[PDB]
Amino acid sequence: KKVVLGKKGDTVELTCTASQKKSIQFHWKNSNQIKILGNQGSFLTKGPSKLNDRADSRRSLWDQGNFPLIIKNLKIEDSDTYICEVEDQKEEVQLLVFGLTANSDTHLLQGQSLTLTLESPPGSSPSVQCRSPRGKNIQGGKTLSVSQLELQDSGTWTCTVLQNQKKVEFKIDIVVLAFQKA
Amino acid sequence: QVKLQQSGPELKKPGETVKISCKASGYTFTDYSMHWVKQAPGKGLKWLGRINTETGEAKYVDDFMGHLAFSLETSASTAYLQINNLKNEDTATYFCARYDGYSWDAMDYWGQGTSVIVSSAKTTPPSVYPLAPGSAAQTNSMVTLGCLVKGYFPEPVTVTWNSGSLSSGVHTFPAVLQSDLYTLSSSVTVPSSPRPSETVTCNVAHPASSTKVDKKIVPRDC
Amino acid sequence: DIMLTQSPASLTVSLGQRATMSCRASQSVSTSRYSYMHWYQEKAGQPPQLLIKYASNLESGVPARFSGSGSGTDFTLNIHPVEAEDTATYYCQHSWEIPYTFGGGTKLEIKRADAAPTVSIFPPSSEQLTSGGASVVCFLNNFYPKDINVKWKIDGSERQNGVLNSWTDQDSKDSTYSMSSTLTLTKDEYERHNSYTCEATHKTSTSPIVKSFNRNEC
Repeated sequence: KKVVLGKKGDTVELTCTASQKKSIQFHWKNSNQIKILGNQGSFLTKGPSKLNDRADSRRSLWDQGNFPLIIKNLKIEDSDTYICEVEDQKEEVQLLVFGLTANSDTHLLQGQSLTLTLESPPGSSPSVQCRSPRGKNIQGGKTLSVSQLELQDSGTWTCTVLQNQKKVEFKIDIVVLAFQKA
Repeated sequence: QVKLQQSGPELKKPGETVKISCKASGYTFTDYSMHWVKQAPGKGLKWLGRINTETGEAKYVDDFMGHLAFSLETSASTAYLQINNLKNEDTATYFCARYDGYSWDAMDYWGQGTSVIVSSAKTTPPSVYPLAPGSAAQTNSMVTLGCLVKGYFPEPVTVTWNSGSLSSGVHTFPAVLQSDLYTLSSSVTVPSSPRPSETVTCNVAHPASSTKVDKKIVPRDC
Repeated sequence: DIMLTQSPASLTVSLGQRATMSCRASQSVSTSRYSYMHWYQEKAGQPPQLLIKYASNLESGVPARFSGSGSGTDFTLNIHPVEAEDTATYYCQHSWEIPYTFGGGTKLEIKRADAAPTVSIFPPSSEQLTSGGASVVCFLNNFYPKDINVKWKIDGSERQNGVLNSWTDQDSKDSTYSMSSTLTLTKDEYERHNSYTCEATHKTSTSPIVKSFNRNEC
């Protein structure tokens, strides 16, 4: 149904709103019937979920019918279809967690090849496209490559990932040096 | 207190199909994933696959396509495991089990264990031979009697003495397969007083052929 | 891929002593708060049973002498003091990421003082002789260590063919082992000879324990 995107090692808020603006009974679980967290009595409980530590909600917003799921330090394999269950509601949200790295270590050289790689989760259709500090645009799949680097490229690169109609945007600093051999 | 109840043991020839069932009674079937585990003879455990009791979706790690097909019947809280192209490797003990997704229990409830036996050999009932001292010295005081259960198929065979009244000093040795036929033996050590004076009978059962034999041990000495 | 490697493969320990079994994971199966590891006990020909859940929590009923520990990639169980009923194979399982794989297992045996086998020999039954078969059975009961050798002698001559041997697993009460040796002949072969002998010899023993019967003696 609803589809949220998120960056690696980042934070995201999955929303789940039921009617009767009040602290009623609820819980979150993933696609594999594993309780992420829920309210037992009035107190927040955390389940056997792999996310046990990095998962939390927001208590004050419970009296407003809101029951948000909050996940910090997002890893990629956290990508999944999360299910919130309230009263007789089944509100589903698919989280997809992308990441972006420069597989060329760092400190590159005029003429060398640069490659940005998109760490995507299993079973995704990402369409990336970036923008150098000049204006030129490159686009591709998991692998976007710059054949041969310039000095004008030394700066901050912006990159747009598009999943479905939603999108996330990374920025990644790259430095380029010059060299000669006489 | 929940409990998982599986199907009885199975005997199938190579290349046949078998469908073992597992029924959960005690909790809400659709609120817990169900996992299957295989344990081949003399080997350790090995995880097989989990099936989502809500969606029907299952993920497994079987070699070759097909061969392993998990299914459901939510209408009767029962999960199934079907093995299509049987082999001598498939001969094993199969367990289903629940995994507590709600709380900090784990594989908290398991199944009885189904025993799939794949072989071309036909079902054969055993011969029950009593083992009595020929004419050896009475020795200390504890005379040793026995029972030889020869030439049956398939497993298992169980041996008791005096309908289980004689449990001490009893040694029932594991069966050994020789040319598509098993051979098993059992011994009992009792004092020289309770025999020949009292009754000593071995009860052997081979449920595959519905055999029941109660053999009384009587002395030889010509 | 998450491989669990148990060490040792087999463990021998005397009553009252400490048994230590390790389980190493190829990758971490824990998250600061908890560790997703489990221990099972599977005695001879029994189904496995959950002992420790989530690395350190004793299952209900399980005696206090059992304990589990560890985090990340390294995990340990302890059994102290070891008891007779602890003779079994013990496995380890992670619930980190499907597949929830198992370790290779570790077989625990108890070391007791050595014992001499209660030897007993049996001529073929009259029932079996009627059917044309003739099996001579010899039992070696309640000995230790398991290292034992059995020898058959038909009329003072060593016979190797047609002998099939089987042993029970370590007993849970007295911690001894046992052995069945069955010499199968045809009735014709059987009655062509007179003296039948079963000899038990250890590596850790000088005295051969012998049992015999004469066929003509009836």
